[PDB]
Amino acid sequence: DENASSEQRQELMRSFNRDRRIFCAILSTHSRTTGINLVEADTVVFYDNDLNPVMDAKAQEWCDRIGRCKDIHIYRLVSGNSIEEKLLKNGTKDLIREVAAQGNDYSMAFLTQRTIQELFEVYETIAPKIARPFIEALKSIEYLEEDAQKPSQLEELADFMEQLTPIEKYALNYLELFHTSIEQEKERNSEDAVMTAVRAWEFWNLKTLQEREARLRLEQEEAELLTYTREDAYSMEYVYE
Amino acid sequence: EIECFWSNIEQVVEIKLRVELEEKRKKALNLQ
Amino acid sequence: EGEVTELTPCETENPKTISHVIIGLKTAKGTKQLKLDPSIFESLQKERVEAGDVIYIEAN
Amino acid sequence: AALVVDNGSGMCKAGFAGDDAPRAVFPSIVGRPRHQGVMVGMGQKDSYVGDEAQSKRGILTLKYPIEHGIVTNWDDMEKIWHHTFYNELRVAPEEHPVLLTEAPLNPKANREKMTQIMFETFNTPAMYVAIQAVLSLYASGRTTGIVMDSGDGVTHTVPIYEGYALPHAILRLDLAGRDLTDYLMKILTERGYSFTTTAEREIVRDIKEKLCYVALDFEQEMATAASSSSLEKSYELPDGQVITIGNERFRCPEALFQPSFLGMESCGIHETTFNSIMKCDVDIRKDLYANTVLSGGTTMYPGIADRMQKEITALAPSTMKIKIIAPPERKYSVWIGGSILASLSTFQQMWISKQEYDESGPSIVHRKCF
Amino acid sequence: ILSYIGSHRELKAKRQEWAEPNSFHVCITSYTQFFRGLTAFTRVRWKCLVIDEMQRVKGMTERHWEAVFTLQSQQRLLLIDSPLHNTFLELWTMVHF
Amino acid sequence: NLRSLETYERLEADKKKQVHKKRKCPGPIITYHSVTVPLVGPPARCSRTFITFSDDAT
Repeated sequence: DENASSEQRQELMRSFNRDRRIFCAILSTHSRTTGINLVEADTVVFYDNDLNPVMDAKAQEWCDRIGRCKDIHIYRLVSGNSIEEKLLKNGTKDLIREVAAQGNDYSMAFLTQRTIQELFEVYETIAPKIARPFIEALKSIEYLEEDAQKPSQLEELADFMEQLTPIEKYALNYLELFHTSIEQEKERNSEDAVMTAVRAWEFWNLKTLQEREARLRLEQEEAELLTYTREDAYSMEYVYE
Repeated sequence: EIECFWSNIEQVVEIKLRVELEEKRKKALNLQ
Repeated sequence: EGEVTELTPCETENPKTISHVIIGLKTAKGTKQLKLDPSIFESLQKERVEAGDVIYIEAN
Repeated sequence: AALVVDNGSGMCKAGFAGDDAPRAVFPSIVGRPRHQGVMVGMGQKDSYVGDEAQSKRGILTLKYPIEHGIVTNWDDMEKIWHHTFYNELRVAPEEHPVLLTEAPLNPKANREKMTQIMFETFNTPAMYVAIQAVLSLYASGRTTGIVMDSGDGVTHTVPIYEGYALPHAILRLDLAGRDLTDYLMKILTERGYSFTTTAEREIVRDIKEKLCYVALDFEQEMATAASSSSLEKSYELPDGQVITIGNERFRCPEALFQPSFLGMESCGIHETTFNSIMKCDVDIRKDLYANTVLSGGTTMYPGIADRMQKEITALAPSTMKIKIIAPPERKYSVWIGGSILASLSTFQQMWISKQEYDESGPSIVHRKCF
Repeated sequence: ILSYIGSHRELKAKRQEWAEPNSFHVCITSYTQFFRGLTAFTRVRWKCLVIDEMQRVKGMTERHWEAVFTLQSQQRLLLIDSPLHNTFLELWTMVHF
Repeated sequence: NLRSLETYERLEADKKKQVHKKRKCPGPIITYHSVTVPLVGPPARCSRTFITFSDDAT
């Protein structure tokens, strides 16, 4: 949103581009998108249309900037049988042109009954100077709704770097010098080795269990019993019924 | 445990490089 | 079911790793060794089974 | 803080765990007066150690207690340890644990003798023994690979898997900085510069350390030196005489790759490394080729890493990724690795306590150190 | 690539590397730093001069154009994204460029 | 330059190696593991369990 600082905006966009798992990024059209250069997304959905022509133009230009590297599909959601269909058809350009013809004071302008009927009967580029009072009207309305509701990072790292032990500082210098060794991890396609090792182990286990069964057979070939208790020999009489 | 130590130091190096890159980008933007 | 005579785990290399838990059970008829699944080690320590303890193990 | 002592054949490095460099580095030498009778009467010490012995080399007989990485004189080694603790570190060994380094294939009897000396003579509270090559690997942030360690008296190639050295694949080469210094002395005598004294031997060592380098192509470098004098460099002797050194700059270190220069039938360091890797399991050879770390003072020659890379690429299969790692501070890799190991919180439970030694004897070192 | 960005001390250090043959192949600098260091750029024999989005640089005076014309370069390239206004001054300046 | 450029473009390798780590925090660990293994005398397969202990003490 616009309340996220520029550094936060860059951090969040870099995180979105880096983490391929994030499925959607939701952005405010009023956020200064002009600070986001690269977007690794191929689909843009406009939930609602901005009434400010300058902001709509900025959003369109931004969507065009992303499309320089890949084909993009842009979807505009519009509520049928609502004012949104008319605002999609003609935007605010005709309204601003009509009000500008009556003068520079938008607070005292009156709209023609035909325009009102065309907008509300539900079933050439405008320069920013001409749109400014309209934008100030929009701002005024938004603020009225709001009234209805109503040490540098480098110095921090320097303090942190000063708390590191000498061996940690050496490790820092070593990793900085070996900039070509950021791939120190032995990442390899372990799956193939696992696929072969599983079969080799299954065979080893089959062999070991066969040898165990053979040893048990040898142990059973040996005599099982050679002695019996004194009670069975003399203290009891064997009977059959 | 050694790999864990070196991974932590690698993350610290990443953070330092990121802050220095952001400082350089801010200097490049301010000079205009 | 039977009196436990041994609870030796079977160490192995993973393709300390155990692949089986051998339990020896003794009854008045005889003795049998079972190549039980290694996961039974949790239940053995939960039940505090020791050598010389009579136990029973359901097949399912 | 635990003490880390690197027992090197040529130099001993000692310091406190957690530091980035050893605090004391001095030659591992003990000197005794040549003529006892005259000089004992004047209160002179019976023996000198380290830098004091080296400064009095004109009147002392110098002996190395460690030969080719193996301790041969236990009395002199004990004297070196005493000198280190009381003169170099100026600490009471009874109050600080001490970590000691050992050469590959160190005899069990030597480890037991070291443990006995550390517990009975210095009354150390705890001790640990670590393999020099293993510490060298630790100093580079790696745990699986092969370390080619070439010190002052011996060169070893040690393949290591997840921190464990593979004894069956360890190879030993009795060629190091001292043999190279003697070879440089011989070839300088062949050019006309005569060095016969121990002081002149140390001058030749300084010349070797300051002017020698490893040529990428030995034949091309020899042709360039025979066709142009652009490779000749001048060295000012302590007496002011300036000597000119030509092809000797790269012919001397070439003996490491071609031991035939000294009449030795052994394989070079690159061939030794290749043979050591070939003795390991096929599944780990890929990790060994990508994690070949150079360590030791004899590996400080400029260009040695490139030559090693070229030779291994020519010897290894074309499908294998070859990467030679040569840390800038590789001469202290052993001590740095020991300092890292002794600084870990989990390692504090791996120290051999005096109680454990009293209960199990010196054999506990074999069941606690790897 | 030579990014000609920095303080006067860093720019002096970068200029100290100009004397080495083959030190850099392409030099990138800003318009402000380009005009501020015009004396330094005239001492180098540039193979190709590229000017990008110059139409967006506010304050391009006739003296800036004279400064651009005084550079000895073998080839000059101008990159524009908008059509020229075809004014006499603009066309005369384009001819001189 | 590629290593320099990777300061911006190395979004893939570094993130993959930092996230998909094959190890965890120090201390004793008991790993229950169960994989498909092929039967011996889709293919015929059976399930097998391994239990791994970090240290001899546990």
